[PDB]
Amino acid sequence: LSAIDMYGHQFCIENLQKLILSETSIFDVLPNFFYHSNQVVRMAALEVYVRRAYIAYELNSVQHRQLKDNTCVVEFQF
Amino acid sequence: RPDTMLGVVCGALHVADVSLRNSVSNFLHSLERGQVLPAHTLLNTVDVELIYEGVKYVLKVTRQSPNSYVVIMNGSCVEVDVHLLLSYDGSSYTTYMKEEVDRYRITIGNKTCVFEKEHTGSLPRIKLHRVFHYVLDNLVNVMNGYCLPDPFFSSKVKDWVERLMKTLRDPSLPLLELQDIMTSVSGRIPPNVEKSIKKEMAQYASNITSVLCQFPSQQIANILDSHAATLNRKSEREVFFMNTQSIVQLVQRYRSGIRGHMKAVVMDLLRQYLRVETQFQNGHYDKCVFALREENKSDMNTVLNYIFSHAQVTKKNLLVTMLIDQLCGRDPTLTDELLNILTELTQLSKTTNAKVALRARQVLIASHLPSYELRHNQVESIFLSAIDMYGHQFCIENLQKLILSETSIFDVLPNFFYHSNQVVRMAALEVYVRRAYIAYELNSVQHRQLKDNTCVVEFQFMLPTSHCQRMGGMVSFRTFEDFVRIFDEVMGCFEPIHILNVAIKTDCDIEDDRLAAMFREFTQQNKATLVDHGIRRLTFLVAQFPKFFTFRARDKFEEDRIYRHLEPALAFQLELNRMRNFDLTAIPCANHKMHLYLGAAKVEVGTEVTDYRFFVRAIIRHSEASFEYLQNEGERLLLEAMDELEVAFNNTNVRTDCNHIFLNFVPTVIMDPSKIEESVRSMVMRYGSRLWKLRVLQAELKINIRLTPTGKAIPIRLFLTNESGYYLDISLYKEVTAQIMFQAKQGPLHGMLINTPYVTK
Repeated sequence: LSAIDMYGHQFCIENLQKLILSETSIFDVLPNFFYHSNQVVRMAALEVYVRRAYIAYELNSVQHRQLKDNTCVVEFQF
Repeated sequence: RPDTMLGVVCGALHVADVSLRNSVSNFLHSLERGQVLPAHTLLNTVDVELIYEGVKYVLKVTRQSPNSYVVIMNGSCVEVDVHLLLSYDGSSYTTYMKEEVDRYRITIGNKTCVFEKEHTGSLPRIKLHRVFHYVLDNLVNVMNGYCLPDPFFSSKVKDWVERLMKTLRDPSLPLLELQDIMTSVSGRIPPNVEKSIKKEMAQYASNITSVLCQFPSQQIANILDSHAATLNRKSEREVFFMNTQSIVQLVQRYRSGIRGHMKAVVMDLLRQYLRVETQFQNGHYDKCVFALREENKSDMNTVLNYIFSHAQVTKKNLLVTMLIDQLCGRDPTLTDELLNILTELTQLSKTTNAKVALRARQVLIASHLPSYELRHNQVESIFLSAIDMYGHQFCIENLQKLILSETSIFDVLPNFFYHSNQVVRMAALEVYVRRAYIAYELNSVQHRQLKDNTCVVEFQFMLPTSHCQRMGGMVSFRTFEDFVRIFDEVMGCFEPIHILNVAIKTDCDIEDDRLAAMFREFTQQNKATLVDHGIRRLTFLVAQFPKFFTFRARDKFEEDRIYRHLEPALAFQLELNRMRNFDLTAIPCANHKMHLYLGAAKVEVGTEVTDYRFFVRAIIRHSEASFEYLQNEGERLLLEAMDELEVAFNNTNVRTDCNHIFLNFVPTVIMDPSKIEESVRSMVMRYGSRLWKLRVLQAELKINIRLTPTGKAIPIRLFLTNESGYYLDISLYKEVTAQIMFQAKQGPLHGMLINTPYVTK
């Protein structure tokens, strides 16, 4: 929460590298917030989960959509 | 041979220096002869006007500090110092002066230059240890009351004071002064005491920036104390004497900290000012000068610096307020010795010494309760904490504590409806809505949410007879530019029946003219707003009381002047229709609470206006204590207001006679009516001649008060009545129901309703 911009950028790629080269497993609490009330923590947490899923394959594009109001969407492309 | 501008310099300050000292010697004539000369004759300012080659040189010269003389070109300031020794830009020079009846003849060594006496420019002719000592001493010579060369002071001291206070908090001071002093008395030295001092200055230096760093005062003193203990019998101790003193007064300042100084130096300096100008005031200038004269009849020079000082009291006096003010920047738990001086300070009894007293009280209360940006941090807590932060978002009971807040909260709350958490965003923002249009009835409000960068609120209400239904829009924004590029969605998602107020940031600045003029010219450049089915109203709200920018025109003139800095739904309650038989011009003014209008009696085409009254209309909500506080704030407002009304005279003059004061007290005190009547008596009585110069004859207040036995707030429109003469009538009524009704004694013009337009002669 400290790291995240919480502007539209939400550019924590270096912190994302701490997430992806974490000795510590972060599937524990991360789920507790990727459904928090906070559009930013939603977006960030959810796509990092994607990335942590498909670390094996090559991801060439991922865009979040945000529809009607109550749905948070991430896009995969690989 | 010489350089012209040097010529002007050495001219101006040679004639000056001679004249200034002579003026002193003229005083010494008068003082041996027991003559009470007017202060002015001591002649700081020396006005030399010297035309070389057609261009006149226009000058004044004011001695600024015992070393320092200031040459003033058309209100410029260049500072040199003397003893004949001259100090200039480059170096030290030698000048000789021949003066004539009407020519000014300067010889600079073997060289002569001659000027006849028969524009706009300034000269650029221009570490913490000396910046400190130097600047402090210069200001205390300034501020013992010498006088002042130009306007720049009210700025100059402000910068100066921050360098002092700031370099005085900086705990590298004792280091910089104990380095520099113990280096400059490095010899004559006993190494026990030298290895002690040099070690411990060095690890004050190493241990500075520690959380727990205090000066080792007791330690240095004790070492000195023990080997003074064994040098005591000796009586070969005058080297030791001048090191044990040079060390003991430096260490003596530093036991109680940087606020060892903030107490000591400023408190003393305060009593310096205090004592001087308190002995100064006991009756009137002449008689007081004879009592001053006679307490020290033989000499008058210390007194003359005193007399010289109270000529420019307000300079001293304002800056005294500055000093206390930033002291109160760090007061909140001060001390007995100080509060003692403060109760001494309240007794001060003269028109000139009128700020310090109000300062004494304002300090003593704001001491009891913070009301500035630090408590803006406290409100950060109250507001954000008070929010519920869910789809509930219910804080209606808290909204009534906002609406029954002793503290006025239209000030800081606007600063928060653009924070960064969308639910609390929503909550805080709608509470702002509710607090804007609480006057009319709101029957529907939907939060909107657009694209990503705009938060929109909707209003839904109707007209209670102001002049059927309408909606509204609020938007929270970061810069005006974005506002004009995010233009297209605000009217994108919008008889115009919409109210539109837009919140912007960027904290408007010096260019008020081009500022709002630009804003208005946003409307006239793009009437595109008009093309989108028209907008009833456009208020731009710029945050910091946020400065409002009222643009009323569905089909009207671009920009509204009576209500600038104000929102007209809540503003209407200043019953401003009670002067429709008048022509009033909104003048922008400090104390912006206080909107003062100059009134010309509105008449029909058949006739030309007969009345020309100054109106000053305020609004009151500045946060037993409250009632007295109310009075004190009123007094402060009165002095600023009379500054403003002075500007009003200068700007436009019509020589008003029966000036009006309109006061809307929005707090809710608990008090009795007749001690209120004595208190206001004491106020109005306390101020005498000043009232008669402006010849203010009419004052109106209202004030909601309550009584905690009922805990029930009633309004009491008190109207004040005073005519020619200092004879004063207080009119108290009651407000009775449906159009409210003044009902009492017997008072002339007893019983009428409230929206009574003002009688025109």
